[PDB]
Amino acid sequence: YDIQAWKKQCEELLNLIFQCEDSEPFRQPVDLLEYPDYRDIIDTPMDFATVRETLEAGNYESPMELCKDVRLIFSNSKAYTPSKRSRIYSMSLRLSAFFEEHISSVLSDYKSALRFHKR
Ligand SMILES: Cc1ccc(C(=O)N2CCN(C(=O)NCC(F)(F)F)CC2)o1
Repeated sequence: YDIQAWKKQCEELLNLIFQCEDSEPFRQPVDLLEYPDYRDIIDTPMDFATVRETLEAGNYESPMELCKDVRLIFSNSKAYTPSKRSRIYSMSLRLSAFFEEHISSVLSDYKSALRFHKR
């Protein structure tokens, strides 16, 4: 019933994500010299360094907000990919599975803790 615990739980999950080779393409912004069409296709860039910085700044109120930005990383990769069998998109799908597997308890515990707080 700790309604602050999500933040360190998210910090540790981001640490795991940064250790994971599959996160390489998603740790920083897209160079438009390398992908000149990227911002034609993608209105709202997002990367794991921006998510970590937002968390560390104290600019997420809940793990739901963090989860929305992480999911945007993945939806951006799905929108940008030229193919469902693109290397970087395939990395996104494995990393998304890993993230969803690990964030589910963080969201459950937060929402339970907040229901207890308001009981
Ligand atoms: C070919 C394909 C399919 C899907 C994606 C994709 O999701 N992108 C574009 C490449 N990208 C970076 O260029 N990331 C920056 C750095 F420094 F890590 F390279 C990550 C986002 O790209």
